Amino acid sequence: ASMRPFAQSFDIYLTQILRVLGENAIAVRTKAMKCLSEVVAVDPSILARLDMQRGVHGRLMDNSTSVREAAVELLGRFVLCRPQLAEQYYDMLIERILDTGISVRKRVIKILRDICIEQPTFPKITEMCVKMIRRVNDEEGIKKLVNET
DNA sequence: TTTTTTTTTTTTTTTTTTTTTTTTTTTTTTTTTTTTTTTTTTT
Repeated sequence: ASMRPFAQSFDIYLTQILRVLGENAIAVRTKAMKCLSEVVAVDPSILARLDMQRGVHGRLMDNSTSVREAAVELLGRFVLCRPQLAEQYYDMLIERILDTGISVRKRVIKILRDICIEQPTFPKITEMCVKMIRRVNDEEGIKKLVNET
């Protein structure tokens, strides 16, 4: 089988999915992001190819809250999985608290809570606590989440 | 009869897409007015 022209298809598949990410329908881009996130969380040493990098950055800055929360969910699961090597994505993550949705804020707060529980002695604990306390008055559901956390 | 994990069902939250609905002039109609037009009365 490893001689046959099927085992060397996975590469192709990624490329195909990444052609999709620039398109003009929201649901399709959301699903592309979720499927890519699942792929990434299976084989965590795939956030290396430069095209995937530029893809997830672009979609992190995208103009619709659905794909934004999808992208931040990918990045958060990747950070939680690999304990170290996250000091490079923390800045682009913690930029996203101020993101004018209610999805993205809740997702970033959940990811931050799991960080602050799982691997203490991380350097940026104080700033994380300051920002989460800062958002205590922002909304209602978010308020409940921060209060119980 | 009453407790527990696993599974099953409900329900709850939050976005995106469609849907009735309010408004915003524009035009039409109809009744009110009033000015002119028409019609006897009288000094």
